[PDB]
Amino acid sequence: WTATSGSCKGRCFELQEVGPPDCRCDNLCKSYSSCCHDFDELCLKTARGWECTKDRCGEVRNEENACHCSEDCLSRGDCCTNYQVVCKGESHWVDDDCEEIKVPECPAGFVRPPLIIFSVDGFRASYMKKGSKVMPNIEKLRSCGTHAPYMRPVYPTKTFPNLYTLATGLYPESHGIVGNSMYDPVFDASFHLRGREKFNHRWWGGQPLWITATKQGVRAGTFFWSVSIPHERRILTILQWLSLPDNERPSVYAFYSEQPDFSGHKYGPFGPEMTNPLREIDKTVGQLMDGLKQLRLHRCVNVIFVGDHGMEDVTCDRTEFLSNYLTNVDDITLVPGTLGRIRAKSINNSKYDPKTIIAALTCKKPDQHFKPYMKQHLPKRLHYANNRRIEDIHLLVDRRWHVARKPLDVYKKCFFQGDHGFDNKVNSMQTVFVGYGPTFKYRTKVPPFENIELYNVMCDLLGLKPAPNNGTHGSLNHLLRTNTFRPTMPDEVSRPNYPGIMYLQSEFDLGCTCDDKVENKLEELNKRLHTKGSTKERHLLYGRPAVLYRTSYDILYHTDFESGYSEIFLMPLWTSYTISKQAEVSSIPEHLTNCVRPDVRVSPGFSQNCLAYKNDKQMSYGFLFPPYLSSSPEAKYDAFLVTNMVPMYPAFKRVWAYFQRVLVKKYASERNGVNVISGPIFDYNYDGLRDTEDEIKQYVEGSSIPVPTHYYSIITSCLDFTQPADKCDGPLSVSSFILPHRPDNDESCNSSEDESKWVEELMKMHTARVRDIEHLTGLDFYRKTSRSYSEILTLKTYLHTYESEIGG
Ligand SMILES: *[C@@H]1O[C@H](CO)[C@@H](O[C@@H]2O[C@H](CO)[C@@H](O[C@@H]3O[C@H](CO[C@H]4O[C@H](CO)[C@@H](O)[C@H](O[C@H]5O[C@H](CO)[C@@H](O)[C@H](O)[C@@H]5O[C@H]5O[C@H](CO)[C@@H](O)[C@H](O)[C@@H]5O)[C@@H]4O)[C@@H](O)[C@H](O[C@H]4O[C@H](CO)[C@@H](O)[C@H](O)[C@@H]4O[C@H]4O[C@H](CO)[C@@H](O)[C@H](O)[C@@H]4O)[C@@H]3O)[C@H](O)[C@H]2NC(C)=O)[C@H](O)[C@H]1NC(C)=O
Ligand SMILES: O=C(OCc1ccc(OC(F)(F)F)cc1)N1C[C@@H]2CN(C(=O)c3ccc4[nH]nnc4c3)C[C@H]2C1
Ligand SMILES: [Ca+2]
Ligand SMILES: [Ca+2]
Ligand SMILES: [Cl-]
Ligand SMILES: [Cl-]
Ligand SMILES: [Cl-]
Ligand SMILES: [Cl-]
Ligand code: NA
Ligand SMILES: [Zn+2]
Repeated sequence: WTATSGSCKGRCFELQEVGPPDCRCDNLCKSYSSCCHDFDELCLKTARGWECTKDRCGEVRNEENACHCSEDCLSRGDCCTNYQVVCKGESHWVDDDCEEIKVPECPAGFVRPPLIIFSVDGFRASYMKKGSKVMPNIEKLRSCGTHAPYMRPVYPTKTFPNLYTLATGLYPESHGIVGNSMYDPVFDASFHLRGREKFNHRWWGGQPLWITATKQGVRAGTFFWSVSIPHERRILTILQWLSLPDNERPSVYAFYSEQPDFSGHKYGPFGPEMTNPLREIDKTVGQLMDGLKQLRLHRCVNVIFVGDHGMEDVTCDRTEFLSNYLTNVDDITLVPGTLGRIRAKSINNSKYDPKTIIAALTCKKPDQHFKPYMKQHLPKRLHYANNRRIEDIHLLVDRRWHVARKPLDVYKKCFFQGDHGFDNKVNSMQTVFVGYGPTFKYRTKVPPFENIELYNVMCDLLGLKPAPNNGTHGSLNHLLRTNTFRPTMPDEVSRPNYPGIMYLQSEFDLGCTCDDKVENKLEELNKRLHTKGSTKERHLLYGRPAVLYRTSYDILYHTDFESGYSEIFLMPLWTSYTISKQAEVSSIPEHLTNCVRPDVRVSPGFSQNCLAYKNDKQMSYGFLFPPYLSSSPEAKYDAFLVTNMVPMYPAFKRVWAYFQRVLVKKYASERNGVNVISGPIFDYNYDGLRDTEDEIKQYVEGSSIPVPTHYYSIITSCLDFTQPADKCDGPLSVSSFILPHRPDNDESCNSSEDESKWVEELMKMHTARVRDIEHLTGLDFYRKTSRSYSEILTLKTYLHTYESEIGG
């Protein structure tokens, strides 16, 4: 209950929220039904519209006007945005040439360039090119400022998860907003779009920019705008705030447009009805820049024009129903649409079983338009698992489709022609980023980047220290003229041992055999050199990875590869090797098929054993450096050392063998040599972070050999591929993956076919950033290159997406 008897008289859009129940006059009062009786009358004036006309010039101030064209309006800070154009013969901002903004040109008493975030809902990246004829103001921001061809949103590509990721720098799994609709089983509470539950603070985790700014003494305008406040009034309110006295005036502001998303849902992303909403957005940008120009702020403010996600063509006919798959359809709750999330309808149902729900949903129809996953098996690049609000069973829905529980849900709850929410690597879900202002670069294009990185830069723009977040601070320094953040590489925590030969063959009792007893300081001085690091510069191109946690490990050198071998996990953390364009693929000789060899540098006590693998009927083993790529028959024996072996399910060995035997050489051919770093990942609590030894849930039977949940590889070459990967003088090019180590290939519906028809598609789906691997392994890569550290941070956040080029 609000006592709405006070007045908004001189308090319209006041910046401090007054507490219940004195009545409110802010942009949130509508939402709370708490506005004073006279809010509409005083604060939402509309009389005469939004533009000055010639006859209004010099007019006597009438306070009933929505905005003013009288003489004192500039200093009251409430002229119509077109005032100086119509009444003082100025030009519109968009008609002015652009002129580099080398330094902030701010009125006296500004302590820093203000930041205005202009966010547009559903603005698909390709609208920048496709609607460019109708968006002159936006086009000028983009061509004169700093722009990316697109900005990658987070998954799911829904509105609240992405705006709040923009505000926090966090994955939805960490900030808590994991969908537009949620159930938190600890609170036993549901979050919905329609309602009041959603303002409750416990939903909203992390620290959004307005809080970061406030705690560090920088004032913020309101980030939230009520749907019914027109855009023109939002712009006028921001401009009026920008006229407040120094001590009251915020330094950071946000504007939010419901368009073009709102029309895109009804008409599809390129519906003919979409031109008008894009024109209208542009006219709004124009009104903002004209207003800044009248305030002498158009070369002072940094403006970010940013979207939350794109829009895809989706219609009612393209809906999959779970009632076509499950016999038990009424025992589940589905969160439906462009993603699916499934849990039991009642926790009292002891007959509920996820494994049979998943099996019933797996590769059941030839053309099935969704794929089920337990959340821990989703591609690690989605970072969508570590939150009790995310249901264990997830459905990744194909672009252009929906999932629903039953047909009745769709026709008794087409309505719509656009939607979003799909996998955040999908081209239609990509959105926009333009930065313009003194602090951004002039006429500069930057490569695509992810929206989790912006928070850090918004902090940089405002002189704020960012709260702990998922951006990689420094990876976007190339967008900025000044205020760059110059990080130092993290310090290596554990230093390696460099073991020499210390054990005899007969000290090992590993149950391993190898056909290797047929074997001149010619090729004997030579093999000692190799074991001491002599080819190390060929195979370790960017320095050894640093270990950022406390552990005990050994560096092992070989002719064809180098590894960091963990005495704690009994297998390498990393194995590094270079394959030139000219390298040749060989087969394992018949006599060597089952050969495993003890490594006389590493104690039996810190070695795996073949017995454990014999006894474990589920688990087999693979090798990290592949025997097929050995440089010579003699070198091949090194690839069978017990210290290069790793546990692998037979089903996964099909995937790994095709990668090692076919794809590595294929990449070396295409990229002019590659350097590969591969290793194991252990993430049994699915938090995207390396597991300690006591988190490991599965061991090779009867042994202490931990089973990885994933295997990674990072494949680096020269960005200028006329130079070979081992002699590259400039920027690097990388692609990486984090493959899940699963005992079946159920994820791949074509898996009974030859690996040539399905393994590469699987790998593409599990593409990753090098930074993702760093979190998961506690390693830091690329420590010794000839590149700037910021450029290396950018390379580590790179995601190879495999989508075709954005456009047509
Ligand atoms: C992306 O970036 C983010 C941000 O940097 C990374 O997330 C951080 O990861 C850290 C490691 O997981 C984690 O640190 C922990 O902090 C605990 C205190 O946490 C509270 O305080 C902070 C600070 O204000 C706050 O941010 C937290 O907010 C979380 O929880 C609230 C309420 O649920 C949410 O509103 C909010 O959205 C956020 O949720 C997310 O994080 C939590 C984990 O905290 C998840 O459970 C959620 O699903 C969601 O993902 C908190 O309010 C601190 O208590 C922890 O210390 C324990 O563990 C260590 C183990 O060594 C030990 O030393 C301690 O003694 C303690 O152990 C005891 O508790 C154990 C577990 O209960 C118990 O088993 C033991 O026996 C012990 O008794 C820990 O240090 C940090 O909170 C999050 N921060 C955020 C914002 O998410 C994220 O990792 C990055 N992602 C990637 C891939 O890089
Ligand atoms: O006023 C707002 O914006 C604050 C802001 C700005 C920049 C921000 O970014 C940053 F912090 F970085 F500046 C953060 C918050 N908002 C955002 C909210 C969206 N919404 C929906 O009902 C909704 C909308 C579109 C959908 N499509 N499909 N389902 C949908 C559901 C209410 C709106 C009010
Ligand atoms: Ca076995
Ligand atoms: Ca983990
Ligand atoms: Cl959702
Ligand atoms: Cl299989
Ligand atoms: Cl550990
Ligand atoms: Cl596109
Ligand atoms: Na399969
Ligand atoms: Zn939408």
